[PDB]
Amino acid sequence: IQAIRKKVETQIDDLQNKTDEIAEFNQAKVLDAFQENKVSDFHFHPSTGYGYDDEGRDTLERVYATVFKTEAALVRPQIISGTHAISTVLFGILRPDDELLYITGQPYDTLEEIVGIRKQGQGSLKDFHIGYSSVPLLENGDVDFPRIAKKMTPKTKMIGIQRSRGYADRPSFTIEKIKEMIVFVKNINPEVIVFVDNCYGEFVEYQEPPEVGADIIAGSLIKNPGGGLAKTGGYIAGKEALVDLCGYRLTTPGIGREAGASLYSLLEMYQGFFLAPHVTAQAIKGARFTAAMLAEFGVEADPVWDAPRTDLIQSVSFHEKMVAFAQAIQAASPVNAHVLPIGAYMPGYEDIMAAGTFIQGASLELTADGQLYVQGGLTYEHIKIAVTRAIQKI
Amino acid sequence: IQAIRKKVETQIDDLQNKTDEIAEFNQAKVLDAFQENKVSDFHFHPSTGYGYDDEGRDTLERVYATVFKTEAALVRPQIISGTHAISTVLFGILRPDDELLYITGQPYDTLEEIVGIRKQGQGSLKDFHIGYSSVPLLENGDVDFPRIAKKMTPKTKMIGIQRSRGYADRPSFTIEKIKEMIVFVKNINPEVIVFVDNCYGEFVEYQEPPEVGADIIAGSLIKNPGGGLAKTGGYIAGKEALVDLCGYRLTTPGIGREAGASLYSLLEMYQGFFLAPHVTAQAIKGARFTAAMLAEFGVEADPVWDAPRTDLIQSVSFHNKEKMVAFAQAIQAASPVNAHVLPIGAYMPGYEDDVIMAAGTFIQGASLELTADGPIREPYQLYVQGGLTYEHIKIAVTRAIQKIV
Amino acid sequence: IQAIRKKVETQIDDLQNKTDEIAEFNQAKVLDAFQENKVSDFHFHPSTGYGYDDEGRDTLERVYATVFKTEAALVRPQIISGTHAISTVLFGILRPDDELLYITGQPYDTLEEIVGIRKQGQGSLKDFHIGYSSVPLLENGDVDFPRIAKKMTPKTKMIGIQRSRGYADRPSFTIEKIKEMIVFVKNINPEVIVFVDNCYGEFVEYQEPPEVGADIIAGSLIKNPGGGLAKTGGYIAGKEALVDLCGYRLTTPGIGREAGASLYSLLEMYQGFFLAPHVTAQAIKGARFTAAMLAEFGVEADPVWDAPRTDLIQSVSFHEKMVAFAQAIQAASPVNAHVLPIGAYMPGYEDIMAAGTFIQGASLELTADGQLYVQGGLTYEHIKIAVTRAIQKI
Amino acid sequence: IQAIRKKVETQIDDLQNKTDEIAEFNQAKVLDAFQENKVSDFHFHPSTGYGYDDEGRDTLERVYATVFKTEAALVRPQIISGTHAISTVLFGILRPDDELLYITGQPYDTLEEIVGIRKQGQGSLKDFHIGYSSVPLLENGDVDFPRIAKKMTPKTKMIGIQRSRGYADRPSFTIEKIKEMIVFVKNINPEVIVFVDNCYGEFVEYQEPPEVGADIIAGSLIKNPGGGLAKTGGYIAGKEALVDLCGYRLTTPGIGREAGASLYSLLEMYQGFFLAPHVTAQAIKGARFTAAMLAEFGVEADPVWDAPRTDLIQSVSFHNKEKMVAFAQAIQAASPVNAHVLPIGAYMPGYEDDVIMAAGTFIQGASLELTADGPIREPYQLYVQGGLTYEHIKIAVTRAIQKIV
Repeated sequence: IQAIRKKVETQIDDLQNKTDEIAEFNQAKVLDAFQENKVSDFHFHPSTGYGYDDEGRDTLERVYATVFKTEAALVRPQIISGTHAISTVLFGILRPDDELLYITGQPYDTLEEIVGIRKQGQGSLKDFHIGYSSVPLLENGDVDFPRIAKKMTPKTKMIGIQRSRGYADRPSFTIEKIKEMIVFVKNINPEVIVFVDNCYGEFVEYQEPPEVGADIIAGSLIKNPGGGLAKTGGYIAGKEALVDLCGYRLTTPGIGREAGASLYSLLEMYQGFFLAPHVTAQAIKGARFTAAMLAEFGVEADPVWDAPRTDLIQSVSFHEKMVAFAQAIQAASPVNAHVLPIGAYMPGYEDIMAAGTFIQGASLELTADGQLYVQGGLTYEHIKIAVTRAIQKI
Repeated sequence: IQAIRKKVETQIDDLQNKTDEIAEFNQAKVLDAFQENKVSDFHFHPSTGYGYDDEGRDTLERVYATVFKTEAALVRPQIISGTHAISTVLFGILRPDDELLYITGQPYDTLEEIVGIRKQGQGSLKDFHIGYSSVPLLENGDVDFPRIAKKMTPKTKMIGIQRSRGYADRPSFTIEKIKEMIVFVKNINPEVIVFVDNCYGEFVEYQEPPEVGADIIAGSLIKNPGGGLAKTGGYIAGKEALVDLCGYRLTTPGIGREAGASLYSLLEMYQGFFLAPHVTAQAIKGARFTAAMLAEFGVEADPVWDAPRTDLIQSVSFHNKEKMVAFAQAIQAASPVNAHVLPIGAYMPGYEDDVIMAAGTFIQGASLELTADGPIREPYQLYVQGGLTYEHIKIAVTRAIQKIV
Repeated sequence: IQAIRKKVETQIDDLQNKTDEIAEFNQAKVLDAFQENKVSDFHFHPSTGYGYDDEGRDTLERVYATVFKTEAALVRPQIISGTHAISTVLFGILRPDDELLYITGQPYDTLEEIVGIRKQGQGSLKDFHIGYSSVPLLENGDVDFPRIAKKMTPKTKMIGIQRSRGYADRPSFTIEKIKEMIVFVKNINPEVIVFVDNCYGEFVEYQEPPEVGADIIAGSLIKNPGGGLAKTGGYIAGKEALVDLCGYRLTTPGIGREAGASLYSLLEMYQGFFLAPHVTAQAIKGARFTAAMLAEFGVEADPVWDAPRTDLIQSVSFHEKMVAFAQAIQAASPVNAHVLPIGAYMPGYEDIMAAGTFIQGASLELTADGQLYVQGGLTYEHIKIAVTRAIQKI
Repeated sequence: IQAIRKKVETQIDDLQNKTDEIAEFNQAKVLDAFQENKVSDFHFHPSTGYGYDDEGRDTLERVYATVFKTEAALVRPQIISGTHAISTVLFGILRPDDELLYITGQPYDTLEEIVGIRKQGQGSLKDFHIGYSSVPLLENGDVDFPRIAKKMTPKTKMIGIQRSRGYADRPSFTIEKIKEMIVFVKNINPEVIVFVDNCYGEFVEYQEPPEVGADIIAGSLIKNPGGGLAKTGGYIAGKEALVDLCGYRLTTPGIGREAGASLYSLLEMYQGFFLAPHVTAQAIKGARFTAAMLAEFGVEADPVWDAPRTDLIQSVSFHNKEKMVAFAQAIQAASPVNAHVLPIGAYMPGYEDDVIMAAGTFIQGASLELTADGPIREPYQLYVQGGLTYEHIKIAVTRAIQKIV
């Protein structure tokens, strides 16, 4: 009903305005990154073959490095997903006898395969004699500092930090919480490399992990940083020598990041990055609206409408009952709205994905998969319409 | 200053909210047009060669027709600009001895060569013995209804209506005003064809001209309906019989709109149209912000922040050349592309005065993106409009003000 | 059988070598056109929006103008076919009360609609008070000079000449024959504009029509000049003022040829044009092979294996009997070889098209439509394989 | 002179005909692989995002697998060069404590950093405790069979075979020679994996290495199999189990080859592969023409015009720096792109001597197109090879000869 919406929208308005203040601040950050890097229409021209001397590619990378406050970045179609970006960081820096310690609990399913927990013999970190372990989180979702200290050894080269919750039933970690865990691990071993899986958190806060001490980060271009325009990809941002090592893994030793034809992907990647702060804000404002609206009809939601926000994720715990709502999201989507989803094989996961989008699997666009994790939306308007209609079914 | 912004943003907030209500209504309209036409990822596939049976292309046109409430539409990368879409409408429908009557005064100057009022032998309406004349507007900007009646004759096949003011010193015409003039010309001749140049007006109001009686409309995809994503293009929407004639002009007679490969443009056109209501709202909210901000520093704004809105146009008159040029430059300096390439007064072919143009955009000449331009002459009126995000506009305009205040 | 092929290939070899001499000469013509125009990788960059100052587009046009020996050219995706290019020439130059006289008989069907013979009221030349008539050919296929003289009036602004036969049962006109008719009409009225529909004839001979006196020519990019790489389009080449008039028709008066975004079509158009002489040669050598092979099994063919060649067209008069051969060509094609064609609606024609190609409707690729008109083939090898298999069925 | 050309072209004509017989056989092989896999225009459609269930991509790979007579293949724009395809094969299959043995002598220098013989800590085979060594060739260029037997051990998981000579002073290895060495290593260990770097050898002979026993091969799409149309890419073909491991290395473990959007590259890859046998023949016929022409003017050619051919490589040794540099320049001057940008001896990272490179091509670094390069030092050997048409090669080489004779 309209009445409820006037009530709910009035209620969340001061928090929507704060989100718009962050949006403006992050629009300026990015706008100034383009200015500092002298972005020109010349930087959108395609490169072919080996891709040597592609200034457009190099300049996009420098723009990302400036926004994320890192010395360098790798932003390319050659990186095919968020997972491939993350995996490029792990094999790029880790060597036989090194250990990787995930301090934020067990990471999202697909990493289980990359590290070697599942799918042994396929070229995982274990297959190359690189160790891995994770530190379970406490009952309330905080990290376990004394156990973290106990599991760091002289062979611990890297500390992994997953910012966003994914499907975990724990809260996503805010920048401040990440800073706290970074100060802790660096106190114990100042030479340990801190890596943050940053997916879904780009532009949600004023800061990103490198400025609070992360050495290297990675993420997906079909989420926040793509602005809904990047057709594929991932990014890596961090210290120069670490990005160089990622590049030798992405291509080959000797060559590295100097090669890789950009083809026709530059314009959209630049434009998308420029739009990212604003589109991320739409997703966050829609998340708050969704959280608030679902709460009105009794549905459990997490984070609640007035909770701190660090990423795009919004869960809505029905705990079948949800079927009419996830399918309802697809039905309020622009693409394949008539193709009602169901449970099926999702490559890299052992276990109803609403994905009526312009780009296959992109999730900065309105999506719903599950307690349905209902995130994204390129416009605040689309999210309000879709959620209002989905609720009006359930 | 941030304090002045606090005042202006709170002052204009009720109207920014009204704009967002329109954006949601227009987002739903488009979202439901996609769903009615069963848009699938199958419709983004490229076509090569002749482009026959390109379902993606034909579906996009049906989506446009549904949103605009017309029987048909022609939306193609082959239409190279808004002007090319309008000219296609004019030559597609008009034949020797027919007369076209523009009732909203003299149209934007590039239609001059198309109708035959400037240059000779280039293949204008005059070269093909098609007549043209415009009815001047009354001193306050309203149409002159008695003269409209006087100038309509049995040879009048088409009535032209330019919605947006462009550079003309007159208010843009709201849907309500456009409905008024449609009712008037239809009462004189129910079979006269009414055409509305709809550029910059798309999604600014709840309605478009066809639903208030317009027979056919045209526009540019590098403005409102492109959503900032369309790289080129134009659209034509209206009665099927008329759209078919437009198609024979755009390609050739016989074949018409059945032909035309889409190549790689479908995705951006669909996505751009879906984002159009929202992006248009950003442009409108930034215009109101520019109008209210500039008024606080004693600079004349037209339209004023609380005026009704039907298109994206927004000007500020500085009455000082140095301030106009510095503001324009400051807009370029606050744009994402070529921000380091500051404009100056340049010679424009055909005009006696220099023009200044801030256009640091992703797409060349695209105007749903933030731009600033105007002729260097009294009253030193700069058109500061467009913007893909309300954020970019606020940042750019706040900085531009800091340069000249 | 292999034996027959050794016999037939030996027989046509001196004529295949002559075709390769023309190919080399035309490869040099084009190579030197690129050199004279300083073609650089900079000329392949995409333009967006209005397309103003697109040097890549302008340079491609100048390269075509140099190859065809004309002052200027219009080569763009904005021209959607050979017919649209031809029609742009007719409406571009003709005005009310002018007459167009086709001296090579009735042109290909679709032009009937453009001129106004069929489809009246759709914006044809007649609808804009431009007259048209054609001069029938003599029983043997030669033009009728005394009748041509009789039908030229003081209102005749343009003389149309269709080089290729199309579906007509007459021979295609060689450059020499075209020169003869040009000298004749210019003797009668030196101010008459000569226009040649040049489709299928590009690079088949040492010369093109402008060098023998044609004022303006037009053709299709999905035939000879595209090299099999152009995804769509047409071209117009001729005197500067005439090309300017074509441009005002293609876009609008005032603007003209200075506008029209190139998007991603430049690289393929350049590369295709560079490959055109060589690919055209493959098509001609395959035509000769086909003509020779069909004659071995008694099938009437025209032109015969040893006839003069001016275009890619090869007819093979069975006069049902042909069904197993046109469908046989599709079945020896790389794309949709399993989709056996049949008779159906061909937009712009009132009356079994084999079109298993990379580009929809492209005919520099091996195609067969009908007396089956069997032309094209991007490689001489493909044509030999396809024809040998098609014959082995019939 | 035209007279010398008359002599050379008639002299080499029987062999040019042999090359064309191979081209027709190879054109039929590919044409039948398209037909076996039911290639439709549906397979050229772009995929975005994750690229899951991209039938166009999966079908192209099946087409490659059919042509190469392997169980599977990986052909992707994500493979950025031939070197990247080979490295993907090496890291995809090798694990700590395994040893790779190159039996055709020291491979092309960029594999040095990949195996760990140059540079440290970049993530080479050595950094992951994978062993490597090469068996030098006998003085005449044949492989050293006794040493091959000696160096193979229980740790030897893979045998490397570089078909093309590259810049090495030794003949390229024909399919027949490659079969000989495969039989030899398989007789020592039937389970040893045989890998063949197949670059420049595609469609030059009737067979490829897998059908003579090679377990897996790799190459570059900007060489032979690209047909001059592929803008970037690499391919890997071989046993399914091995191709799967390569896929996990190229993307990530678990996911592997199921992921990777094709974007806009499918059409050119299919069309390029279809044209590959024919374009390769142009390159081979031009090489023979260059070899015979240069021999007539007293310039040493290697290979000679009547030598067997297994790859596109062709060199001419001038024994004079000025002639080598002028010839190379003349090749640039006779190329379609950047013909006005003449090369000179340049510094190449890692090498002590200057290198000269004529590369006026449509695609950057593409070598199925006509190029000319070599180190500036005795015996002043220039590699003049590739060419999309036999016509371009004849024109360019005839002109280059006129500059130095």
